[PDB]
Amino acid sequence: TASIAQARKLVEQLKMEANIDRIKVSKAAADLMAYCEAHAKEDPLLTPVPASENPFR
Amino acid sequence: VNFCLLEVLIIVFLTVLIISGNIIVIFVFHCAPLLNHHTTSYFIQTMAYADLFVGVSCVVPSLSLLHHPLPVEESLTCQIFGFVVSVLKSVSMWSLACISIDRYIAITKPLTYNTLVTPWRLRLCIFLIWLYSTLVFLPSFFHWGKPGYHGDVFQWCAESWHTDSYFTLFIVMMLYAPAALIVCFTYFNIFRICQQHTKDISERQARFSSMVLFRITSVFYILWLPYIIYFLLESSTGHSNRFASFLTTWLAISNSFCNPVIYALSDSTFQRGLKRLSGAMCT
Amino acid sequence: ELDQLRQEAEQLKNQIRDARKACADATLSQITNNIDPVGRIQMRTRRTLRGHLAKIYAMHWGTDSRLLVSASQDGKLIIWDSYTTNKVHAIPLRSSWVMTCAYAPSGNYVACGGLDNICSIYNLKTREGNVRVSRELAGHTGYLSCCRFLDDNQIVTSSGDTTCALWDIETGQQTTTFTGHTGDVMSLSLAPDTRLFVSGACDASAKLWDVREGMCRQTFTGHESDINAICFFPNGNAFATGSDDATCRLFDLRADQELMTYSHDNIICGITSVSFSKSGRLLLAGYDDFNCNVWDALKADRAGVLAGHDNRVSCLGVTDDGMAVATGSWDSFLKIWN
Amino acid sequence: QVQLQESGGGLVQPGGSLRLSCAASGFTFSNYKMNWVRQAPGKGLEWVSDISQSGASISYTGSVKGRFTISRDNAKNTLYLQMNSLKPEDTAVYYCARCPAPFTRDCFDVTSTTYAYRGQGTQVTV
Amino acid sequence: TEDQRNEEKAQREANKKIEKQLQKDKQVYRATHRLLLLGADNSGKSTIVKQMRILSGGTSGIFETKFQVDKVNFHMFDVGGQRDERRKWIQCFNDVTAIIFVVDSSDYNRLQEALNLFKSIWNNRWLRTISVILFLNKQDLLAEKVLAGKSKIEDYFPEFARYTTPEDATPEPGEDPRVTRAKYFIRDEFLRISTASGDGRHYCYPHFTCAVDTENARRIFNDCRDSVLARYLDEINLL
Repeated sequence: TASIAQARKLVEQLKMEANIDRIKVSKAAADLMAYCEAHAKEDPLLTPVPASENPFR
Repeated sequence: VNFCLLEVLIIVFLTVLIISGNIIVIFVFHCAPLLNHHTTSYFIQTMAYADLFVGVSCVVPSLSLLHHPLPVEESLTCQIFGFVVSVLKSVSMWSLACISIDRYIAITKPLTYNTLVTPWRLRLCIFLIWLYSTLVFLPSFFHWGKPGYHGDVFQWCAESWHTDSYFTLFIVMMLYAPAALIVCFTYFNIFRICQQHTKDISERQARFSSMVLFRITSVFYILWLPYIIYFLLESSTGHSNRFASFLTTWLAISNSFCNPVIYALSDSTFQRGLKRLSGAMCT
Repeated sequence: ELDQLRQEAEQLKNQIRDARKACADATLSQITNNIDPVGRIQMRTRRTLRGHLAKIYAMHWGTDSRLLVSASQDGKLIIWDSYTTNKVHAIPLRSSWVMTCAYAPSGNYVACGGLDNICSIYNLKTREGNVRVSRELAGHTGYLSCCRFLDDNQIVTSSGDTTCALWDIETGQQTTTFTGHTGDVMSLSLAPDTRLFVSGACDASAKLWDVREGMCRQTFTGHESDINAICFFPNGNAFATGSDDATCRLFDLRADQELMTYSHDNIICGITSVSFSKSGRLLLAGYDDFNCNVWDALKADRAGVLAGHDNRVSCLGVTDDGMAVATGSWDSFLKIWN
Repeated sequence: QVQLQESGGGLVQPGGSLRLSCAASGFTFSNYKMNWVRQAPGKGLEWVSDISQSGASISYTGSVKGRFTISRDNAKNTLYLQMNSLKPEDTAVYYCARCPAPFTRDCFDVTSTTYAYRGQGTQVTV
Repeated sequence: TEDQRNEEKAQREANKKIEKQLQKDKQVYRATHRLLLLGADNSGKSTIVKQMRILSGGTSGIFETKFQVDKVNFHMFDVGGQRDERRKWIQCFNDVTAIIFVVDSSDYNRLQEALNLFKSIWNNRWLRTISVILFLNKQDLLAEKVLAGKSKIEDYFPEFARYTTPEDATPEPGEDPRVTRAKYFIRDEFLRISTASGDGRHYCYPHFTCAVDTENARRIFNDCRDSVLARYLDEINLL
C-alpha cells in the first residue's frame, strides 16, 4: 500500500516537470538579455552614479 | 658652508624616511580591522605616533643647517627640542617593555589574558608611558643638566650647555635601564616558554610516524646602545668625541623608521592591510 | 509493480534529461557574442560596519534599501543604518548559534533562526520601544538555514530536516510543508511576484515550490555538490544557485533546465552566498577565498572582485534600489560596497 | 544529476570474489575522494574503504584490511572494490559514496538514514 | 531641517548606547571559552557533561553546559537536536577554542566510525585550527572487555598484534598490562590521524576516562590552556 503509493508519487513528482511546457532555451536567453537591456540604466552597479546620487559617497 | 651641508644631508634623509611610514602603519591598522583588535596593535600605533612626533620634531635641524640658522623661538630652542626627542625615544622604548608585559601575560595567564589586559588598562599603560617619560625628564628645564646629546646640531647648544653626570645617573635608573631589564626578563621567559613548547611538540610529533616583536626590539636596542654607552662616558668623564656623539645620536634617531619596515617584512595580516592600501588608496 | 515503477521512474528521469537536451535549442553564450562586455566593475568599501564579536553568518537588507540586519554567532542580531554607520538596534539572541536572519518588507519585524530549531520573530516598531521576540516558530527539527518574510503574517523557513515550511506568525503553526528535498536545505529565495519560491539543498538540487498549492513545481540537479545559497533573478523567471563545487549555476523556470555556469579554473573553494544586482546583469558571489567575485551573468565572465575580508565571506546582499552591496564575513566585520 | 550506478554483485561462495563496480555521473570524478560503504541486514551503515583524489591514500576498515582492494579509473569514472574471501558478515548492500565537497580531505558520507551522494547499491549474499 | 539634525543626534545617542552595551558584552564573550561536544550516543558524552554540570541545559537544539574551574568560564555545546548529517552545522563551531570528542573505547565496531569522524574533524578546513580534546571514554568497560576475552581487537583492527606499549601509567592500568596494550593502541589510532595532517595548527589531547570520573573539567582546563598558549606563541612568532 505504501510502496505503490510512494512509487506513483515519485513518478508524479517527475511527471510535473514532464508536464512543464519547456520554453526554448534560446527564448530563455532572450528573456534574460531583454530584462537586462530594459533595466540597464537603473542598475547602479552596472551604471555608476555621482556622489550626489550616491548616499554612501 | 659645505661641512654643515654634509651634516644636514644625512639628517634630511632620516626625516624623509621617518615621516612616511608611521602614517602608513596607522592607515593599515585602520584598514584591516581584525588586525586592529589585538593588544600589540595599539602599542605599535603608539610607537607610530611617537616616531611621527620624532619626525616633525627633527624637521627643525633641517631648517637650522639647510639654510641660515633660524630660531623662530629666538631663545635656545634646542633645549626644548631635546626635551621633545629624549622623551620620545623613551616613549618608544618603554612601549616595547609594555608590549613585553602583555606578551608575558599572554603566556603567563593564557586563558584569562583578556580578563587581565583590557583596552582600559591598555590606554592607562600608554598614558603612564607619556606621563612618566615626560615628568622624569623635566629637570632638563630646571638647568639640572643636559638630558641627552640630542641637540648636537647647534653650535651654542653643543658647546655651552654642559651635561650633568648626576642627572645622567638619575635618568638611566628610572627610564633607560628599567625598560631594558623588563625587556630582558620578559623575552628570556618567553623564549624559554617557546623552546619548551617547541620541544614538546617535536616530541609528540616524532612519537608517531606514518618573532617580529623580538626582531624590532633587538634592532631598536642595538641601534640605541652606542648612544647610551657614549652618553654615559661623555657625561661621567666630560671629555667628548663630537664625531661619535653626532653619529650615535642620529643613529639612535635612525631607529625611528625601523618599526614599519620590519613589521611590513614579517607580518602576514599587516601585509594584507598594506596591499589593501596599495590597491585602494592609490587609484 | 514496485520495481517496475522504479524502472519506469528511471526511464522517466532519462526521458526528462533527453527532453531537456532536445529543448536546449540554443545556449545563452551562443547568442550573446554580439553583446558588448560589461567591462571591469571596480567597487569599493564605502562603509565598514564594525561591532560584531563573532563571525557574521547572515545578513538581510531592508526594503527601504538603507537599513539592514546582521546576524552573528556571539548572540547579537543588529539592525544597522548603512548611511549613518549607526547600529539602530542590537538584540541579544536567546541562542547564539544562528545561521539566518530575515528583515520584513514592512520593516516592523525581523527574523532569525539557527541550530536551536526555532524561528524567532522580533518586533521592531513595538509599543514599549524595546525590541523583543514576538514569536518562536517551532516545528522544524533540523537547523534553520534561511528564512524570508512574505508579509507580516507569512514566512518561509528552510531547515536542516530537508523540509521547507510556510508559517503563519500569528497562529505560530506551519501553514504548509515542502518535503521533497533529500539533502539539508541550505537556502531559499522568494520570487519578486512572491507567488512561489526556490530552495537549494545539500543534495545538489534546487526545487521550485508554489506557496499556495504546496507541491514541488520543479526540480533542478545540475550541480555536483552542496548548494549553499540561492537567489532569484530579478525578473522572477530564473535563479542562480551557488554551490560548494566552486561553481554558480543559472536555471530558468520555464526552460526547466540549467543555462550557464559561473566558475573559473583558479577558484576552487565554495560559494557561501550569492546575490543579484537590480538589472541582474551582475551576479554577485561570496566565497571562501575571503573575497566576493562578480560575474557578467549574461556572459559568464569573472568581471570583478571585492577583497575586503580576511576570513570567509558568509553573507551577501544587494539593496532593492541597487545602490549598495553588504558583504558580511566571518571576520566579525560587515562592509558596504559600491 | 549526480548519479552513481552500482555493478557487479550477485551470488558468490563463502570463499569467493566479486569485483564491485560503481559508475559515476554528473561530476568531475578526479576531484572527489571516494568511499565504499555497506549496509548489513539488521545493522547500520558502516564505512568499508576510501581512496584519495589521486589514488594515493587508500584506507580500509579493519575487518577487510588485507582482503579487499580498491582502484578508481578516472578515465572510466568508475570506483572498484575487489572483494576477496567473503564471510557471511561480508554479505551486505554495497554503496559507492563520494565525499560531499571537492578538493577536501574530510568526509561525512556514512550517515544513519540517508546521504545524497551514495549509489543505489548492489546486494551481495552467501 | 532642524528636526532632522535633532533626529540624527538621537541616532548618535542610540549608537553610543548600543556600542557601550556591545563592549560590555564583548568583555564577557572574550572571557568565556566556547567548546563543541561531539560523539555518539553510546559514548558517554551525557555523563561527562553531567560531571561538568554537577562539578540550565535545554534539550531542544543545542544542549548548553556552563562551568568554571580556576575562575575561567567554559561554555560547551552538546548538539542533541539536529539531523544525522553534520557537514554544514559543524561550520558554525569554527570560532571554538577546543572540540571535546568523546569515544566509546569499549565498542570496537564503532571505533572505526569514531576514527573516520575524528579524521573529518581534523581535516575540515573550518576546523583546521581547533584543538580536539579527545576523551576515550568507558575505560572500565574496555578493561573488563579485554580481561573477559571473547572479543578481540584483531577482529576489527589487524595491526594490534604488531603493537607494544611505549609509555604508560602505573596506578590506573595496574590490574593488568594487556589492557594497557589496548588502551594506548586506540590512542595511537587517533594520533596517527592527529600527526599526519597540517603543519601544527592544532593539537589533539587524548585522555582516559571511566564511566564516572572527576578530573574531566581539569583536563579540559589544562588542554584548553595549552592550546590557547600555543596560539599565543604562534602569535608571538607572528604579531
